[PDB]
Amino acid sequence: VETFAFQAEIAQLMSLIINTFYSNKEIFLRELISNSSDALDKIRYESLTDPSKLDSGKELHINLIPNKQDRTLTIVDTGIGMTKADLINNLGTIAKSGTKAFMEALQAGADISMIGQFGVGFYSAYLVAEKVTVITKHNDDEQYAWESSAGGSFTVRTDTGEPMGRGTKVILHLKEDQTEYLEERRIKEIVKKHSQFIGYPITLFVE
Ligand SMILES: Cc1nnc(Cl)c2ccccc12
Repeated sequence: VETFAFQAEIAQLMSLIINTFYSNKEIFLRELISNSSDALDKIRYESLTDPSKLDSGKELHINLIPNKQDRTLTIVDTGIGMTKADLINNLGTIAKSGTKAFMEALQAGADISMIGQFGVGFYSAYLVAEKVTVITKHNDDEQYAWESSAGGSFTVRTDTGEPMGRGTKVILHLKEDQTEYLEERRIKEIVKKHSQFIGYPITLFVE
């Protein structure tokens, strides 16, 4: 298990997300689904020139999995996945410019729901989750588990668990007062409202 520090701007963005009073928390789901959709667009496009890129899985879909016992809501996709370099450096590096712009916009009237317009919507997961675990597998790399309870640090380890073939699972360990996002009717309401026109089948699992 390796422990890394988030870059200062990213740590600041996560603190803001965690500390700002903002009741419209549901937007986190639209943001994660949109991220899944972009990851699925990526593998689908690369597979046009290299069909073997789908040898790790032909299905392209998004599954939403609530688990009341564990208090988690998991967003699963069979998209392109993330390499170790993406997890420890590249994604955070790219999010720096969007972070600065977003934070500037916030001081100038914008609100949290616009986070996705700045390409840093993944961090909105912290509106609802006290901890986020990400299991991911990219064709060119091993399966990894990234995890963070914010606080300026995250971990990365090679994952020994059930192999996923290819894709990403975002496991949201929900805050005590955010369990409504485990309810079937609440999830459906949010997906219908914000994610109506996504081009991959989204399956809402039940318990
Ligand atoms: C920026 C970003 N987007 N999506 C996912 Cl699943 C991430 C996981 C770890 C770190 C950054 C992420």
